[PDB]
Amino acid sequence: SERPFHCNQCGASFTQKGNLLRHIKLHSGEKPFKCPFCSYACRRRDALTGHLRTHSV
Amino acid sequence: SYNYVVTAQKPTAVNGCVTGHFTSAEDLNLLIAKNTRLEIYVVTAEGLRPVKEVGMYGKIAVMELFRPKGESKDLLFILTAKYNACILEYKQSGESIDIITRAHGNVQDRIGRPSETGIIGIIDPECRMIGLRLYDGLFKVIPLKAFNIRLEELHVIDVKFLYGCQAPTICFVYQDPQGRHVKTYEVSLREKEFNKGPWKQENVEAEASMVIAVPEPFGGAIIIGQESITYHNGDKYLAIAPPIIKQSTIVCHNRVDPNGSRYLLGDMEGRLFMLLLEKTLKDLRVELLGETSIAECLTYLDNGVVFVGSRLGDSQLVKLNVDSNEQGSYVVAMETFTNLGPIVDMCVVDLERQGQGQLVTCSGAFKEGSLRIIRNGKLHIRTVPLYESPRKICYQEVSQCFGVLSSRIEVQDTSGGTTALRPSASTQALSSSVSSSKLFSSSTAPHETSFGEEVEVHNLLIIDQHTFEVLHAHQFLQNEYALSLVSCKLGKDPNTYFIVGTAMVYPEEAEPKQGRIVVFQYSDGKLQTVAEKEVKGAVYSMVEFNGKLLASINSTVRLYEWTTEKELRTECNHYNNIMALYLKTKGDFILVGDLMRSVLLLAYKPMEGNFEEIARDFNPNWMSAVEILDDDNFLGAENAFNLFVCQKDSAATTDEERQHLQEVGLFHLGEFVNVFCHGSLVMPTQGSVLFGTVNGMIGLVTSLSESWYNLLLDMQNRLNKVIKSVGKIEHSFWRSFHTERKTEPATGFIDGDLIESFLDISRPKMQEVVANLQYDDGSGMKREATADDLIKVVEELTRIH
Amino acid sequence: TLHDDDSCQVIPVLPQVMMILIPGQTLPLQLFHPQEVSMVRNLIQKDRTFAVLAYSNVQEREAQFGTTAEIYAYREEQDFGIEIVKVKAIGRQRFKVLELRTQSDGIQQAKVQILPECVLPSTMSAVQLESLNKCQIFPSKPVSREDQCSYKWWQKYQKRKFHCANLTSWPRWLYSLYDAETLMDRIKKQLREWDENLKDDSLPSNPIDFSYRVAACLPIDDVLRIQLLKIGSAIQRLRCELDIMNKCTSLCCKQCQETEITTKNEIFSLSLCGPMAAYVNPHGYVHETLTVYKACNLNLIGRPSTEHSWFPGYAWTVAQCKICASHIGWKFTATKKDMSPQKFWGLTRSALLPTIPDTEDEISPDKVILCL
Ligand SMILES: O=C1CC[C@H](N2Cc3cc(C4CCN(Cc5ccccc5)CC4)ccc3C2=O)C(=O)N1
Ligand SMILES: [Zn+2]
Ligand SMILES: [Zn+2]
Ligand SMILES: [Zn+2]
Repeated sequence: SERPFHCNQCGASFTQKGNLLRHIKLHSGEKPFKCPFCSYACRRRDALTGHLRTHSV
Repeated sequence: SYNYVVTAQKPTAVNGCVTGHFTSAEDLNLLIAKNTRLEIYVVTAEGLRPVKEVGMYGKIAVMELFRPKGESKDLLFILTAKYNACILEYKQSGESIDIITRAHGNVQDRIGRPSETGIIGIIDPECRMIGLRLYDGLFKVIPLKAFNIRLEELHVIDVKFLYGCQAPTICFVYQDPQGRHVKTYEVSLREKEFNKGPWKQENVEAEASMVIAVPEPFGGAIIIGQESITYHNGDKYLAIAPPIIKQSTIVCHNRVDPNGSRYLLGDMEGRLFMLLLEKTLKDLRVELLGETSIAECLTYLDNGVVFVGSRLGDSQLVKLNVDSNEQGSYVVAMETFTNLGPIVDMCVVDLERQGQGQLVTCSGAFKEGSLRIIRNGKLHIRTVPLYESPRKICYQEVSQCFGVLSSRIEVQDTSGGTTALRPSASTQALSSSVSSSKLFSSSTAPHETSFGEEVEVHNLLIIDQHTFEVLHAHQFLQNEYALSLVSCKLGKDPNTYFIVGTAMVYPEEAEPKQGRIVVFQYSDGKLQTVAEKEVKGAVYSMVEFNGKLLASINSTVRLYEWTTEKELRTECNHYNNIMALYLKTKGDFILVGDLMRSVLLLAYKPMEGNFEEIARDFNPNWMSAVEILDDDNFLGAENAFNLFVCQKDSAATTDEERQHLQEVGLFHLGEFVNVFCHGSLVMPTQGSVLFGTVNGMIGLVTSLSESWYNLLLDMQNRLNKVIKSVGKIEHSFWRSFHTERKTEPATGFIDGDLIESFLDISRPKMQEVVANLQYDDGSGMKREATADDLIKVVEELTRIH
Repeated sequence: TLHDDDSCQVIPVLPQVMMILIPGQTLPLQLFHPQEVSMVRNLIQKDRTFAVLAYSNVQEREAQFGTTAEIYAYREEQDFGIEIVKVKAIGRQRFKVLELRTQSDGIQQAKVQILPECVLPSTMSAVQLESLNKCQIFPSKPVSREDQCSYKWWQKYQKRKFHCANLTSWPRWLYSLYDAETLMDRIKKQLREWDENLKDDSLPSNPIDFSYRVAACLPIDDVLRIQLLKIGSAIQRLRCELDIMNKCTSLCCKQCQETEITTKNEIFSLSLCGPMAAYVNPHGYVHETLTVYKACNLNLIGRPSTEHSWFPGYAWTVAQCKICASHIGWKFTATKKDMSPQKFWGLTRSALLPTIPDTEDEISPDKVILCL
């Protein structure tokens, strides 16, 4: 609970390593509407929804 | 591009005037400065004897006469705007009259910051040396090699040579970060350095603007500002504050008597005053003489006659009567000289329906505002005074009348309203009207109006094309500035309408948030308001575009259609990254440009009802007017009294760069162009574009073939060797494209003035020039040039203006 | 030392220097590679000039122009055992990409043509009457806060200097939109809303350097900064900056572009440094950080920390976009009660754009986006 996992860009303190890696990846970008299943990123948030619905089925 | 430019009408604006003994020590001469033209007149009892008019390869900036040590007569000093200097001596050789260049040279330095108060050229009374102030902190001295001296005072207002000193001494007025003060400086040629001035006054009025050194009996210098007129001669100090001067700043002067007892003063508005010395000197006294045209330069002639040099209106010859007239003035105008400048707009009309074409300009400013009717058959001039400021013009044949945007000055009274300064055409209208608009009456805001200063009110005048009488005047709204004007028919409606673009200007709001386009129809002596269309910006320009109206709103270009309901339907639009100020069209193409030479070329695609960006070119420089030559070439004017033509990029092996425009035409005209328009004044060359200037100069530009251009190029180079050049200034140097720091040789433009001068050289000179030139009459036969072939070609080329 | 105009020059290229430099702007740089030193360790003898680039799509490495930089500071050690090397660089002449040589190791050289600085005189030099050249100069300026707060003084100014503009087809107040002194005043009226530092001495009179000082204080895009460098005319540069300061006010997330973060009204200058300044972190990451009073639509990450805080007395907490979770900056919270703003926010520019407010008024929807 002392958060010794700091991000070099923003400074965010995290309590476990693997949580920090999830953070530094969002710093980069590349249309940051990443679908967790397939990894297809989308340029907008509404096109992700239409893309997300093809993913459940 | 291959083009030809020629002067059709010499400049009429008067930028300088001096008197002296130039043709002989006993003869009395009058010298007139007209931009590139210099005139010599002789003072007669009845008036002035015209003698000689010449053209210079330089823009005349300084002109002063002097009498050199052991010389026959007065000699003349001239400095051009391109910093070429020349000294002239009047020469008569029997029947031949010649102006010889006794000495010449250029005084330019590569590095130097031109002073705010411009070029100043002065000569000491002994005629030992010439003083020049071109750049701040430096002072060139010519006793034509010259040397500079350092100046710690970096903001000189005015400086003159002192009378009666041990060595040539200068006294100047400067502004330092602690006020405005006067100072002195002595000159030592043997040292090529400064010596201490005889006196100094640590303070002077905050608006000191004029410095005049009084001759040797008095000595010292006269200092003039808005409120105080002071005299200083070491420890002698006088000061007066007459009331008659606070209305307008003193600007131009002249010495009346060689003993130095009387001076002339003119204001910015045409009032002419006399300075009288009540002589040691006891006191100073000022007297109003009358009202004249706004004077650029003044000269006391003789017999109580004074010459009025005017940039804004006609020059005048006036008498100075000992008694005032019934209106209170001591001055009466004896004779006026036609002045075409300034030219803010013009149009071409074949009034007699003879296929001729007459030139009608909106010229002058303030009470000198006027329309000028130009008739060829050489050029005939008719003057119609308007007594207010003309702006724009267009011709409507069906009504046989002109539309003119006009503006008059009024001052805030104390009665709530405003009062005009003088009677004008807008107050002498047979019929009058003021539009009323709830749409712009909806503007409710604070508007603290001071009550005792100037303001501009704009008006639209309708005037018959025969009598030039004020038929109708329509006054525009408060804070509304009249900008654009066009006359044409729209859509299926066969009625002809006047369309006016306006804008609302408020003193604390820079970008205009508001404007109007108002369509008018003139019927049975009355202007009927047709429609009202509010836009959120200034309506800069409007152009007829094939049955439709193309309009510019700030940086927006909008095309309007004519509804069956007699209204405007917004069809399409094109947004530009620059302010769409200049607007010219031909066919379906659209050229757009800003004030800073940013060019933008569009083409309307009828199949999709919108515009496509064809090309673009930005080159930061002040642009004054632009015009289309043809589909592929366009002509513009850009500061530096300069002209330019840019090409549509023929066959660029670069798809993304076929939208880029090169630079195939550059030319130094020597005049500031305000408006271009297609037309010719008469019944091997292609195209025709007339243009008017601030100095009233008028030229014609037409296109040439590559062969025609190539032929004239070698002829010009040949003629530059044989033509006697004023001050020995090279035509290549004169017409060189010139900014305040750059210089590049001109190309693509033939100086038609220099071409036409071929006919006035002696016949031996002609044969000498034509020799050893390969000739092509067109298509067939390349041979040696014939002395005759050029001449008869040259004449058929002269038959354009 | 500065290279003559249009000169064909060959300049090194510094990798990982990812930004767009505007002439005169100072740049502190954290070095770590020996090659970065290997370039500087020789460059410092003695040129001290490289070439900051202007990448448009750096992932594809799309750059077309840039700004020469002059390394003006360089001195560093290995204190507490860590070999630390930081330099202060400053930009000079703008340039245009021609050829480029990625040498053995990195060593990207830059075959380049210098970009000329285009100076233009006033609008009146042509038409101004030789009789009134004495009347050009005014009885100076009052340098005050009362007849500048009032416009009556400036109206007479606009009236006089363009009195002879009545000889053109265009009236005076148009040239007011091209008067450098007027445009400077229009900016001399907007940043007192933002900063309390004295404009008078701090700003340069010359518009050339004054245009670049405005350009290094506006939180704008990487791409906006680019075509801002294509502008040779300082006048055009001012109008472009101006119309930006008129339209481009409220700032959104550069990545998602669906979340209005803050408005230009919320900007404020904490210190004399300015509202925006370049700050460094302990790992060599440089942040052009803007200071704003209030921001919204952000989530905080982790607990606040005073570690390496750029504003002593405040604890920063990471802030990221509510929608896309991209980094927007930090929330700075005061440690003590006698701290002035207490909660001054603070955003990094590279994720911001003071975008055109697409006004959601059903009567004022879209409008016109003339980026001049
Ligand atoms: O206000 C601001 C905004 C944030 C910005 N920071 C701060 C910052 C610190 C760290 C790490 C460096 C490594 N240590 C290890 C350590 C742990 C405990 C004690 C000492 C050292 C943790 C912080 C990484 C990135 C950033 C970053 O981007 C900045 O400098 N100032
Ligand atoms: Zn992070
Ligand atoms: Zn997906
Ligand atoms: Zn986002």
